[PDB]
Amino acid sequence: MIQRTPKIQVYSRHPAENGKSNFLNCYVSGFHPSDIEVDLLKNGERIEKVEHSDLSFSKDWSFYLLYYTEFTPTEKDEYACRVNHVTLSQPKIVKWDRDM
Amino acid sequence: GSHSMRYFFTSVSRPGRGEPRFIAVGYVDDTQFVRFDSDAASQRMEPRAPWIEQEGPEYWDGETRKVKAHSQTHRVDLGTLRGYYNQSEAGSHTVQRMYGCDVGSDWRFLRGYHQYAYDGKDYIALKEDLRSWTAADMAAQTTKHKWEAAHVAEQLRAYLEGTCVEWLRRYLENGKETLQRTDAPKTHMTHHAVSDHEATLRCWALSFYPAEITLTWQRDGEDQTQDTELVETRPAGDGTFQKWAAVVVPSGQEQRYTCHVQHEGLPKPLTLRWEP
Amino acid sequence: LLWAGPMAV
Ligand code: NA
Repeated sequence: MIQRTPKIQVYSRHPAENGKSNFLNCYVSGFHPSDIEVDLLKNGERIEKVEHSDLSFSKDWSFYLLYYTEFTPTEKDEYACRVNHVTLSQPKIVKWDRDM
Repeated sequence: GSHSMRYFFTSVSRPGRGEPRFIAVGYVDDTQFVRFDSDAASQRMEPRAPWIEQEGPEYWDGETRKVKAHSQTHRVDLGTLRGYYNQSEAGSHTVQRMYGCDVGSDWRFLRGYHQYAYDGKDYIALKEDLRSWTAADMAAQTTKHKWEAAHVAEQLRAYLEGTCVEWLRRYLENGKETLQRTDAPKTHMTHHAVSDHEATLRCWALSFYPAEITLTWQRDGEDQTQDTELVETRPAGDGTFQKWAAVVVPSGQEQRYTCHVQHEGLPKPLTLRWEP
Repeated sequence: LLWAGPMAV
């Protein structure tokens, strides 16, 4: 039984501008086994209208998933990705930095 | 340049919770074109790119027929493997299969492959010559021998060397508008002071296809991994990819640092420099 | 196109 902890990236599809429609992505990669829970958060409350690509994997057999939701960035609002896997002793929350 | 077609299959057992999860997806290069998920509504093999939608009912009925066969095979394998290793019924276990073919720039056959994994680790692989097997351990030698007895490599080889490349060419020609493109990376560089003495330079590659890219930082012409933060290449979700590479530099020495970029879509490798 | 010959382990 090999176990691998997810690598996590939160970023947007397009360069982020205030008040202008975009996609917020959470990319989760390099994990094993495949059961993983992933949420996108807006000011800390979960966003329902999120989509995810079909499970795949790399040459080393670890899995990967993109989750993504349509959104408009604003001054006030704070976006984050919450990930849970059996490798993590508690949910890892990764914040959206515009430059990252 | 070089192209490929690949299918990936994941089978996950569900202790106490009935039938195993089964997922399959097809790719040409870095573009997903088909899928079958056991939890989805359709229980059919479904299009994911627009250029596979134009294949008839004969194709969909057959791929559905065949992916359900793959599904049944992995259903069987999860239980067989559980016995081969004498694992209790309590734990979920994972099986993975990957097979496919590479064609070169003339679209003729370059290589073929077939790997199979259990619990995240090699179980059995077809060797490069497409004619024999490599078995990770004693239980996988059983498999090796069943698959030898029934001469599976000969029939798999024919697939990879024939059917696999014929259909890959078909898909490349049908989806030419999206599959035979290289999008050059859009590069830019950002600057973030840390202190009065150090600063971060980040080199960005955006909107590129395929995903294969190289982003390296150099100092006075020399390789420079020390102090370099490098994210894994990531999907944008519109079919292009993104990446960045960073370095921490002494303030007022920013011009010593160059960012080099290598991509299929670029005539010459790039070289960028934070100019003020 | 998928392969029609997968065999059990
Ligand atoms: Na064989």
